Amino acid sequence: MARDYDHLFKLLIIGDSGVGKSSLLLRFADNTFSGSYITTIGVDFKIRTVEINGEKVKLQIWDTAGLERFRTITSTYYRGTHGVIVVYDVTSAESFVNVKRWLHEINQNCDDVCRILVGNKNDDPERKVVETEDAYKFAGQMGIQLFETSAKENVNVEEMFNCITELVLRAKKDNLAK
Amino acid sequence: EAISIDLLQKKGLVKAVNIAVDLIVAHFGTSRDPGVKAKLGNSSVSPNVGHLVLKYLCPAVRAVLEDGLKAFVLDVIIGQRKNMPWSVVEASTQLGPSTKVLHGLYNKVSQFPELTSHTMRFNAFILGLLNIRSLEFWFNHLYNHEDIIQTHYQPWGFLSAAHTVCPGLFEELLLLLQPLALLPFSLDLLFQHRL
Ligand SMILES: Nc1nc2c(ncn2[C@@H]2O[C@H](COP(=O)(O)OP(=O)(O)OP(=O)(O)O)[C@@H](O)[C@H]2O)c(=O)[nH]1
Ligand SMILES: [Mg+2]
Repeated sequence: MARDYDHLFKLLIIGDSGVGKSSLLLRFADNTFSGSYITTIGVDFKIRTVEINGEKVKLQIWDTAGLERFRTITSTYYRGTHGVIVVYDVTSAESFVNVKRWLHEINQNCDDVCRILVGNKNDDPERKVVETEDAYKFAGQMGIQLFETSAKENVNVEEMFNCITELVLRAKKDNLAK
Repeated sequence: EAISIDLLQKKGLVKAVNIAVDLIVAHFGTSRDPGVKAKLGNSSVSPNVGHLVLKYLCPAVRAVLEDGLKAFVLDVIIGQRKNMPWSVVEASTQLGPSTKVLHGLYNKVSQFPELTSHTMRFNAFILGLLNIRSLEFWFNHLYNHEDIIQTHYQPWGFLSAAHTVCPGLFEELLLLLQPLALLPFSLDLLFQHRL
């Protein structure tokens, strides 16, 4: 409806290099996908506005470097962040086992933040090594929701960003009451 | 003890900054080539990034600095002074730990004989802040200097009322400014002069 946003949130995407962090954002924001791999240097970002239950919500989405030598100062990633998207690759056992260190990094840097866990590259059943039921059970233990996605074929990407946007919106309404 | 505030009027100030940040971000395009991004961020290669900053961001930022700005302040040393956004810049860029660069920038824009106006100095200062990824840093530094704010602003001015009545809206403003620090700016401080 072209009005001024009702809410502004900052979302942060973190997780291992190669896991598809940029690809998730690029598909959500520009509806594009490329087989090309350009490693993210420091931070990139995208600004999009979504409609959620009649409310206009502006999202400032930060896409971080997976490679430690291209990571800029962690404090700067995290300042002012409302929601963190933690991404692993369902095809990489190693990307999954590092999820706990990313969760710990969130705790190191944030007091009160919404989180969501994303298993990307769910495109190739033959090479899937992180089974839904194990990831789901782990998500449950950490009190976060799980989304398995494919940036490649655009499956569950919108749903995922919608979820974390809803979480962040509900945390905001809840803090106002208290 | 009640301060009268129209939240929509204050929102208006932030909205203009929002619009400017959006235009500037749109200008940097969707290329993933850093070399292209640096070119788009260079005001000699892309005059347009200079135009966007000059015609959108600088006036939106100046309007924030002007909201409830006292016409005059009475200086302890100098006596009475016309009070302008540039006065607030002088106040909030004094040398100390963690602010050497910020002070250096004030000094270098102050010394340009090409500038000839306090509004032009203010604009060059903003161009400068973008180069050193510090526009948000400076705003936050300004906000946290309660002495500078009591000196230069009326209670209903945004930068003042931020502390009391609408701290969230000022948080929005800072958030809006954050991604400018991620953009490869290379702006001629004398861009306005060269037009
Ligand atoms: N099959 C498949 N490949 C994907 C998917 N998403 C990303 N890729 C590919 O995986 C590679 C890495 O993708 P990126 O989005 O750059 O991964 P990243 O997490 O941003 O990497 P860093 O910036 O280094 O941390 C690219 O070649 C992508 O095309 C997916 O959903 N399915
Ligand atoms: Mg990336």
